[PDB]
Amino acid sequence: AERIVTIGGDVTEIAYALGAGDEIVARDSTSQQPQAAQKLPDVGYMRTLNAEGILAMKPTMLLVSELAQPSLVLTQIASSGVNVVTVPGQTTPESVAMKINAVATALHQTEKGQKLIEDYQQRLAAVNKTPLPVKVLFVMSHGGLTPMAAGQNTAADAMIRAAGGSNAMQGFSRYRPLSQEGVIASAPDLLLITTDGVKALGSSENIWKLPGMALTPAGKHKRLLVVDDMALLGFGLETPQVLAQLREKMEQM
Ligand SMILES: [Br-]
Ligand SMILES: [Br-]
Ligand SMILES: [Br-]
Repeated sequence: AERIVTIGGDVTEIAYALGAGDEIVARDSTSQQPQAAQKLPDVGYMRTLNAEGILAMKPTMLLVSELAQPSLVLTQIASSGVNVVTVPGQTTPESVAMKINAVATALHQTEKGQKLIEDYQQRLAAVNKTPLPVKVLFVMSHGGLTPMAAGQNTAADAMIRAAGGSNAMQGFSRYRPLSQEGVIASAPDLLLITTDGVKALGSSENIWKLPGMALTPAGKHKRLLVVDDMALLGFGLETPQVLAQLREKMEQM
C-alpha cells in the first residue's frame, strides 16, 4: 500500500534485495540494479533533484541517499507529508551495513536486513586486504570537464585501500586536475576508471593521452581496470565482488 521512490543506486538495490520491489514506483538515474529498476520512471539525477519530479509519482515514502542534492528538495518533500528516510552515504565498507539497516528499518524488514548484513559481512571479510605494493590512480572525468585525479576522502581511495592497494595520489583530499608532472610523480601501476569516465573521454585509448599518463608504469603497459560507476563507487551490496576483482587485478601484476 506504500509507494516508494528510491534515490541512489545503492539504496534502490538494497530495497529490492529486501523484497520491496512491488512497492517501488520510481528511482533516480544512478539506479540501474537490479534490471527491474531500469523499467521504472526516472525522477532525475541524484545530485540534481527537483521536487516536482518526485512528487509527480505520488510517493508515500522517499528512501534517499545522504548524497542526494540539493538538500532543499528533501525538505520540500518532507513538508508535503512524504516520509523521507535518509540512508547513510559514507563511502566505507562499514557503511554498507548501516545502509542496509536504514532501509530494513524503514521497510519493517529488520530480520531480513540482519541476514543481508551477516552475508555482506562474511563476503567482505573473505577479500584479502593485506597490503600489496601496487599504486592505483583513479581518474574521474566528464563530457568535457577537465579530467581529475582522486585523492583521499573519496570513494575511490576507500576502495583502493580496502583491496590492499595504495592510492598513487597522496596528500590532498577530493579531486584535482591532472597535471603531467603530478601524474608522472604519482607513478601508478594501474589506472582505474569508470564506464562513464571512459564515455566522457570518448574511448579507452584517450586515457593514454591524458597528462603524463603515457610516462607511468600503467601507461607503459596500458594497464587498466574499467568498472561500472555505481558498482565501483556506490558502496552497495556488490562492494565485496568489486574489491575482490580489484585485488585480483593488483595481484596478477
Ligand atoms: Br548524480
Ligand atoms: Br570517487
Ligand atoms: Br590490462
